[PDB]
Amino acid sequence: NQYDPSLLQPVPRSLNRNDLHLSATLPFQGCDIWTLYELSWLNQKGLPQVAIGEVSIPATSANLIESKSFKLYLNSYNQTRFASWDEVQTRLVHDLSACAGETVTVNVKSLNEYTAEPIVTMQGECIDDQDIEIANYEFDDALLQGAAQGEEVSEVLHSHLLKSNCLITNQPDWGSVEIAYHGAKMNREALLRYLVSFREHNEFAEQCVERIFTDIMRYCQPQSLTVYARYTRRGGLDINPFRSSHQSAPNHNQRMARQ
Amino acid sequence: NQYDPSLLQPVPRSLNRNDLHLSATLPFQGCDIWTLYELSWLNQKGLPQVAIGEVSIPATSANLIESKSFKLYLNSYNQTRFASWDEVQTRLVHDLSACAGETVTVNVKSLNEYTAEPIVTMQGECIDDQDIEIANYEFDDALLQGAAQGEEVSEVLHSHLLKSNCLITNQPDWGSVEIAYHGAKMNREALLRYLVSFREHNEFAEQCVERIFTDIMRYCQPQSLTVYARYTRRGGLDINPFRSSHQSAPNHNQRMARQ
Ligand SMILES: NCc1c[nH]c2nc(N)[nH]c(=O)c12
Ligand SMILES: NCc1c[nH]c2nc(N)[nH]c(=O)c12
Ligand SMILES: [Mg+2]
Repeated sequence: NQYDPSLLQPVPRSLNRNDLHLSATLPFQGCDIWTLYELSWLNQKGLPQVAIGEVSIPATSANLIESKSFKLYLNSYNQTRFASWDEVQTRLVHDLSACAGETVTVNVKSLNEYTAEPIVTMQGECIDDQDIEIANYEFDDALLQGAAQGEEVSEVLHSHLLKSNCLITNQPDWGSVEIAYHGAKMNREALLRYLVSFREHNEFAEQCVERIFTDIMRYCQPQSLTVYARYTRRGGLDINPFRSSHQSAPNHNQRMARQ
Repeated sequence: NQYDPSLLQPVPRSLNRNDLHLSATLPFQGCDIWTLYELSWLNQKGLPQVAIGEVSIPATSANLIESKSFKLYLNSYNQTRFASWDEVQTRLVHDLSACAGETVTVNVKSLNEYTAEPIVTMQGECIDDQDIEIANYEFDDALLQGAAQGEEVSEVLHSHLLKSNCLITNQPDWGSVEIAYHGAKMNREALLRYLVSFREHNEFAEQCVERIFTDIMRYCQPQSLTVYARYTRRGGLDINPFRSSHQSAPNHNQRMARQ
């Protein structure tokens, strides 16, 4: 099958935001950063081209794009001849923006642009090295009750232990998550227990990040908050949702060890 | 949801090797290097652990391991408590060795072992920048007929345009491939056309590398030859087959841009 934009499947963001009981105006801003590791098409003479794509979809877009549909759409490029890389980038912007309902940004980069680029970790302190027992992996937002009793602080925490189950497919999704806030100091055991409680929970990556943001806001009430997760790819695409009370986007899209 | 070695499914190497008209005495040595990006289990107190696994399966093993079955086997670790990282490595060596039919090597690495490690490209000259026209996409080993008529050389060539199809999932596989040899200098156009002709060919990653090796050996007759391909992951697992006249293992196992 060749180029087929009808393969793209929008999902309205409002569907799941409903269960978060979000007020008239969003309590966050941000974007979903996608990495497209398997971009490939043919040039006009039929010779294959390969590239990596970077896409930023605004959190305010009416729709997110369902990932399997995004994969199938990209595969439709594989046997299609295009006269230039410019055309490919242009079509991606057009088709993904039409699906999402808002202008998305797309970078199409040749593979040489990645030579010597680093694997990165996240900022601040890892909270994973704790001596606690966990036996109940059922989702429980109430694990955050009274979690922020401490002195007013600014800190950045991260964990590599985020896992949830894919809403449509049950297959596990693996991620790291970075939480930066200014407010009463958060209890790290409670936070890790809460994050681990996603382990047998069904939702999309974007929706998990919004749930973490909204739960921390309601239970811990920081003055400012950013939640950023980076998930490992499925079908050649990864999703990196960023949500913040005050920030727009992360500084870069550098990959982590499992990505 | 517990640890289950019965999920592993072997596939005999003999199926495709018989199709290549090879004897039990191989014309190559080497190994299949796998990267397990999503290795995760529970510690003795039920707290999730995450790691990256690096596995080497000897090319002399009776069997390769089917990738989906390998993924499902690894998933069975996700909700299983293990006493230590050493127990995990031991179980992996035991089960994977049993399935392959020969001792496999396993390294279980913490994610911090990858921090600030650079993405690499392949060695030598990239052959992809050619202004040629491709008229069909049918596999054709005869594209190598008379491809080695240059002076005696030792050189390393590579391409990022290797693609084949995975029949059992109906999904493309994407690879880069590095070819190092001592023999009559190879025609770059013939080599590139040959590799491009895999684009709609069904075979496993390991099998494609053996086909490339044996085709180059019979059509180009180098005195010595090494073929190393690095494929993008599927299901959290990537395969990197290495086959060589004289070398037992590749010089590195570092990830490339699309991996
Ligand atoms: N997690 C499973 C999943 C399936 N399709 C998806 N599409 C998007 N955008 N995000 C997701 O997390 C998923
Ligand atoms: N390429 C498709 C595929 C499916 N399962 C596989 N298992 C192995 N070991 N190699 C492969 O290439 C595949
Ligand atoms: Mg290293």
